[PDB]
Amino acid sequence: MFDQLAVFTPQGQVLYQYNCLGKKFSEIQINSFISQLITSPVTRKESVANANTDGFDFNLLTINFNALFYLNKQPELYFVVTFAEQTLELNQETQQTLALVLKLWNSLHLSESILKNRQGQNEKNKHNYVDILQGIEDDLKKFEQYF
Amino acid sequence: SYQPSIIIAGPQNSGKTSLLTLLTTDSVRPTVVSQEPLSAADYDGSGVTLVDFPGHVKLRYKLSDYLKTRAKFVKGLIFMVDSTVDPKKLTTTAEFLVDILSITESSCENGIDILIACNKSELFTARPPSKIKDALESEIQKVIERRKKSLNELDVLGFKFANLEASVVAFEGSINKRKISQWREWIDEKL
Ligand SMILES: Nc1nc2c(ncn2[C@@H]2O[C@H](COP(=O)(O)OP(=O)(O)OP(=O)(O)O)[C@@H](O)[C@H]2O)c(=O)[nH]1
Ligand SMILES: [Mg+2]
Ligand SMILES: [Mg+2]
Repeated sequence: MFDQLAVFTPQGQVLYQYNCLGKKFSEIQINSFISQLITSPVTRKESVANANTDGFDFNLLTINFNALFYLNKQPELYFVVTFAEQTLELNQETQQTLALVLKLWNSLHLSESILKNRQGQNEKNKHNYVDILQGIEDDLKKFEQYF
Repeated sequence: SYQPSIIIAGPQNSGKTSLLTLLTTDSVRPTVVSQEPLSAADYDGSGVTLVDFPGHVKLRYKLSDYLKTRAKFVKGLIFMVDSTVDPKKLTTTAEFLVDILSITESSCENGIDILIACNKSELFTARPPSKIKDALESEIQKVIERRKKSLNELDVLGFKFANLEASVVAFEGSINKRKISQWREWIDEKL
């Protein structure tokens, strides 16, 4: 089993979070990952692209737990799976879990919707603002409901 | 020319992304550590942009670069802190604030007005805003003396907030309890 799943923007706004043991979600764990990533940017050594990733490129860090993540480009989004000490079996489970999440995300055209909602005035709220949860609320609850 | 703007800055964990989220959506939502700035252009139709800058030491240059290009168009800066931090442990926070003031006071004729936004007011160990401000002022004097003694081994600025050209006010708030009326009045003055 893995520990947590999180989807968030480079600005720190959270689109989705999941804790496997039903426990209160730990922002502290995700924040220790992010702050490590800022301090130590990735190199070739952290790269993971194999059959278990469905041809997506991931990166894997150890925070002294493990964090396997994908950085989507359009729009800019982090998808991260956390877990315990590495084994053969757990690096497979996590890698297949993340590739699955992305395929399911992309099947629900969530990335495309976010980009569309940013265009023009039609989705602006009463503060003249485009809220990233604007008009993807129903697609997100469907993403929820496959977990 | 640039669009007028108001800047939200300060240490990690203070509540900057939380405030911009509340101001723009009327809701309190989960956040994590920021790696890039968050902007709201033409806020409430006023022509003014609100921008939240990451607080991580290694990303401070984003705010410095923005002030070098745009300081003449900035209407105010909000310096946010977690009110529960021990007021005898403010060195890193005071270094950040004095580094901001060196730029704001020197890049404009009358400086840039500062709100010290003392967040998390509902927590038991939250300290009063006038005590935080007095503690920061004291620690900034110590930072300046340390830097002067090292240089023998900030001329635009002992140190007192009152002697700055810009105004500096400190008010409590709570984002989680939706209790930020004095901050919203200050913003409405600068818009
Ligand atoms: N108790 C309490 N916690 C708050 C309040 N406002 C924000 N927080 C919490 O403080 C933490 C940090 O808030 P953020 O907005 O992410 O902090 P930030 O200043 O943007 O931090 P960086 O992005 O790292 O620079 C989060 O866990 C928030 O939920 C508040 O009024 N009271
Ligand atoms: Mg932030
Ligand atoms: Mg004065």
